[PDB]
Amino acid sequence: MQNEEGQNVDLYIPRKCSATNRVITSKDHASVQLNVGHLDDKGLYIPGSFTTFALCGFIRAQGDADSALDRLWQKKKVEARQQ
Amino acid sequence: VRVSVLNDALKSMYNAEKRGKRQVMIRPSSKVIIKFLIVMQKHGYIGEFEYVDDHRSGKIVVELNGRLNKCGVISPRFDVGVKEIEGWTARLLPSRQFGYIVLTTSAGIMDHEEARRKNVGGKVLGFFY
Amino acid sequence: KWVPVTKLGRLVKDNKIRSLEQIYLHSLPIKEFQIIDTLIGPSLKDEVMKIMPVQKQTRAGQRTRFKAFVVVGDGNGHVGLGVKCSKEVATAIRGAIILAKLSVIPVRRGYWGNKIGKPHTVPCKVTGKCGSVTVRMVPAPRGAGIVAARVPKKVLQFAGIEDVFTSSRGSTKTLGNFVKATFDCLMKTYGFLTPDFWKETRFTKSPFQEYADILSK
Amino acid sequence: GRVRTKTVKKSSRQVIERYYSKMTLDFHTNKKILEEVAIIPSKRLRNKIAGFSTHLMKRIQKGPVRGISLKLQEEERERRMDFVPDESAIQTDRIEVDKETIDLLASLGMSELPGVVLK
Amino acid sequence: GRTLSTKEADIQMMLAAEVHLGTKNCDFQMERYVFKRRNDGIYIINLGKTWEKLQMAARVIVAIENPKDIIVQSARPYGQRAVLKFAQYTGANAIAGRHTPGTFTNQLQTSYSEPRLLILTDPRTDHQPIKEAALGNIPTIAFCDTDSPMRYVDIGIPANNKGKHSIGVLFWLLARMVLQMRGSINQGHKWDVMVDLFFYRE
Ligand SMILES: [Mg+2]
Repeated sequence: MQNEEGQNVDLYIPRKCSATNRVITSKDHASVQLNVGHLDDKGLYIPGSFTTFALCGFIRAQGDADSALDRLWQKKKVEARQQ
Repeated sequence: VRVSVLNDALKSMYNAEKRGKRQVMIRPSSKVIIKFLIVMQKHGYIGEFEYVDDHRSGKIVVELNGRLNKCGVISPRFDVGVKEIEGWTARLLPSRQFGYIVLTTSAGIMDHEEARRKNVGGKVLGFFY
Repeated sequence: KWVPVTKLGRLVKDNKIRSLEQIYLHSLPIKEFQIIDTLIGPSLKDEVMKIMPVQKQTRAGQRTRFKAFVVVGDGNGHVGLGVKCSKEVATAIRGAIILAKLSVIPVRRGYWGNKIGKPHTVPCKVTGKCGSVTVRMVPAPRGAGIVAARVPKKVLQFAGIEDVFTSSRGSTKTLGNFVKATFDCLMKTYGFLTPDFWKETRFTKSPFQEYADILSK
Repeated sequence: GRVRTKTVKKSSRQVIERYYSKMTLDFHTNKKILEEVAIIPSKRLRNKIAGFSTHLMKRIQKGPVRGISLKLQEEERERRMDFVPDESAIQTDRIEVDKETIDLLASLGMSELPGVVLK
Repeated sequence: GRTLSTKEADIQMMLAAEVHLGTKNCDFQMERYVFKRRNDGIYIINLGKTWEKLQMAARVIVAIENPKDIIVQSARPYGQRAVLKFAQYTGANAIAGRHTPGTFTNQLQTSYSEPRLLILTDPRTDHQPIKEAALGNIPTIAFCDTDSPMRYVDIGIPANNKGKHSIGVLFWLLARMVLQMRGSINQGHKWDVMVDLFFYRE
């Protein structure tokens, strides 16, 4: 949200679920954030480089977090040349 | 029996979006349904949808962005003049900054903002946001 | 003085975390009220809303305990609610103040129409429900004021909202449920996905990961 | 009945934990040791603690006792439990797999893995 | 000759350990990892997906700057030695046996912990740790059999988490993968650590 002038007005921008697109609220203590490390040509972890995924409590309580994260990681690894 | 195919389509999309599904199925298809979906897609509330031919009313598969809070039908289709749009939006939409009411006017099926722009009235079909 | 027992408390005492928005972003639980006192303590105000006696029947009569309802807020988008039951009124009020501090949440404020100046009302239509009490907030134009009962009006004032329309259904004379429904309605402000939030989220390191080395000792 | 209270049990457990080296299986020597290494307000309590400590030592000699953590027992268990056999108990030379696992491997393309044979 | 690749040898070891043998029932959220059902009724787990999930879990684990923020625990007796060895070699913390309720939520508890990651041998027997972690924004990794519940499981590794050999081999492979990603050991299927150190022993 912005003013007519163009100033940012919101207190903060909440994160969104990587799978459901839902807004992750401040009291959502079932939500998690995961970093998947990247590997070089020799299968060694490159420090500081990873793909970040966030899951809201709703999807994790449903048990669908595993498959959603698997699909998201597969797509992101295909895009990022991590194989 | 089936009375409003548009209601069934919108309710299926709403339930699927709440469940988090990436795709939903609409059966039977209709040109009113297609126009509603095109209005929704114009504003980024849905992805690509595909019509399936079966030598019958048809079928539609809709991609869901995850941006749809709620889409609904209004029944019966009340008469809405150009001056009643403000009241209808106040009744139905969460805010004046976003959200759309779909009307069927003699100029075609369109959202309420376009109806205000063209100064055309008609009948209310539904809403989405 | 204060000896933090949590990573968040250690970071807040070490000045690594300086704004409540940093904690709100990652949805981290807050289990020490000293965190809130350090972060937004100076601007916070408290108010006892109700002292409610409750009684448990026993073999030798009725055991009476008192329920304290406390509301805290900075009047600038932060508000918290605290409920505590204790044998003494003073102990209940202290516990309620602590719990209200521990439960402070961010409140999203938007514009009714034209977006000039600071936000004055709720961004959208929101509804809260506790027990049978349902509280609905509707955006209002500038100058409309807070159209609400005294309990919701106080809760909204502590949240910094300038004008809003409200409607309530159910047993609003159940003060606890009334205030809890108002609090739930206010919390739901930041959970509604609007088109202005359609932008892709760009994640940032969590405080436990950003300051992992410091917390390693 | 004669059921040792929490005080006696805790005192005996802690005393055995801290001074297992000097402990004996004789009640009188144990009570002398307790007099030396602990402050017990009452003689009766000292006697009860000494008796329960003797009972605990008798139990320990047989084997482990829950609630008592002796450094030598844990070290000996770790030493015995960190050993490995000469040959690993995983035979990759011959692997008996049903047909379904064979289709599994064929789908994986691993239809030539050495040691994989149908029943 | 024809030296096998790392994946080939890993899957051969998994087959030797019977990692691909599921139960007679399949959870609807574990079906994507099951290959097919045999005439007896035992579901056969796709070992390629198991290996890929092991690699994914190792990728997640390696990115944790401080290994002491990772907690791996096993409720069942068979996996206790495996989790102990995994913590010993990877450098994380291990909890073998019963899990004290409130360990993740009761900040005044002596055993209070704030792990950045949780590794569990079985979601069914480790239900309480998973439920508690659901209250503290803690990601979860678990070895899931065909009938394991997927609720509050972020990264499920489809494997037989009931046999001692299978559990030991799974934890040994995970430790080797993490160490290789860290760069502290050589790449490939070979690791100086003897796999049977992870097996439950009478
Ligand atoms: Mg018709």
